[PDB]
Amino acid sequence: MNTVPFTSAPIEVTIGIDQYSFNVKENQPFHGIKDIPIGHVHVIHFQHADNSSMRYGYWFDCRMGNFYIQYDPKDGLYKMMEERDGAKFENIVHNFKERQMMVSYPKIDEDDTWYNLTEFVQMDKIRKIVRKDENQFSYVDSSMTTVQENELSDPAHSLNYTVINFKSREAIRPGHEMEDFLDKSYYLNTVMLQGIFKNSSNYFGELQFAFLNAMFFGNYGSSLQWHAMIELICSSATVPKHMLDKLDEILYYQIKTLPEQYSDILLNERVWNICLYSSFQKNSLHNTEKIMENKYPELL
Amino acid sequence: GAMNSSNYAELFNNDIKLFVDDTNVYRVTVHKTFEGNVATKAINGCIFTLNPKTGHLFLKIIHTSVWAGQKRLSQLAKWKTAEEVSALVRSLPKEEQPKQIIVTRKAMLDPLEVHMLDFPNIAIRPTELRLPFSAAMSIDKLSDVVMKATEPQMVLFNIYDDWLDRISSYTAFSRLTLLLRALKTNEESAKMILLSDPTITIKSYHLWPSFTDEQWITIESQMRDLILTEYGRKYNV
Repeated sequence: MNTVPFTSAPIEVTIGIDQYSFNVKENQPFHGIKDIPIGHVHVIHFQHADNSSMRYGYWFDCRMGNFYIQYDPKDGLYKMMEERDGAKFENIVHNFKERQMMVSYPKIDEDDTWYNLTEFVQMDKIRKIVRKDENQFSYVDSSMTTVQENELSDPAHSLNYTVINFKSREAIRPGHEMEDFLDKSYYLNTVMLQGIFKNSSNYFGELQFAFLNAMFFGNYGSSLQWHAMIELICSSATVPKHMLDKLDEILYYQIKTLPEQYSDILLNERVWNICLYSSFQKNSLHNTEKIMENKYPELL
Repeated sequence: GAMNSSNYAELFNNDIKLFVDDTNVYRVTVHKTFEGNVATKAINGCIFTLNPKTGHLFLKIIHTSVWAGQKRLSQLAKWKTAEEVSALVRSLPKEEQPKQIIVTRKAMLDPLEVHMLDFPNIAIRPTELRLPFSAAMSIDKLSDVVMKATEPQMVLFNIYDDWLDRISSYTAFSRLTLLLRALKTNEESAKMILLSDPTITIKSYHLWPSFTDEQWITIESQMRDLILTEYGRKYNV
């Protein structure tokens, strides 16, 4: 079990860790989150009580170092930093626990939610979508735009998701125009799975990271990427059986976890009705279809 | 963006553009089988691709052989149309390729867009106008060359005959669409009107009779009257 200490909490902020979150008051003696489950990526995120605009946060993995949060009064936000002095860090952490000023990562032992949401998400891949190679953790926020969004401005702040575009030369082989546009199997399996992602787990990893960014920050380009990666699978007649079965599980826990009140901006009516009811893979998302129907029959 | 009454004069500027109409690409007769089931029999069709400024018509004849052994033919028709339009663009010298293609039905946007990916600077637009180009097979010479074809074939015409020697594109297009509108609403009358007078003939290299200017005024008014009459009948007004 790992710890992320906090130097202080000077501004009233709502703090999230993964799917959990806590209200902390201005200059409340909050000094970190302990018992964080090792072996998964994690995300710590923030929303100032004064600017319900701009949720922001940091993706990290404690195995990659000792990380802590510190408020910056110049830039006006809680910053993740790394402590390279291992001894100095255990000292701060042990003292704060002794003083019991830390919240416990509140995992129910029955609960595999976070695992199911992050099964294929690896820190190494996140740091290729959020390129900032002097930090071992990755910053994301509400406002950041994706590479594809920029194309249609500052590339240092870009989410370098894989560009998927159904009406591109990449998507469409010459002479198979109609075939490849109605049956994207080529694009999925040759171009994307074998070509760019190399295997299905990396594909699912990006899909999942995109969803969590949409969910935790309302990042609209991530929502677009998530729907695109779903649609690509669902619009392919030939998908490995192991990917279909895993996709239904992936989407299930994503739909289960979404706040009930946000279904309107986070769920694209067309893509879902197409995936669940029109696509080749209509019959392959039984769990995701059952929970979509019993929870958001309006969208359908 | 879409084409409508506002931006209607853009059709007559000097940007090369073509209208594509696919309504007559996949044509069938519907009949009863011996067991009494319904079956279709395909007949030859055409793609109506027209430059509205110059009157040049690229009539791509769609021979029934194209369908043989194919499923979901009405969907395939859209892709074949897009395929043939793209090939037409590729066959034209660079300075003749259009800057825009306006499809008369929105179902053609994705097929054509996909077939034109090699031409990213050609814009594929829909339109809100309700153009009567389906009545193209009411023009006797067009229907004749489609129905007689024995193989895929492209036939070129000027759909304005020689009108542009005396009138503008705007007026030529308006005349064409009025003739076609009338042919669409009541073909028998429309054709009666055009041919009543046997002393006004159709040149071998033309589609429409060689009316004088005054006679075109009478004709156009007769076509107008036809169209309004049919409206009252359709709706009881």
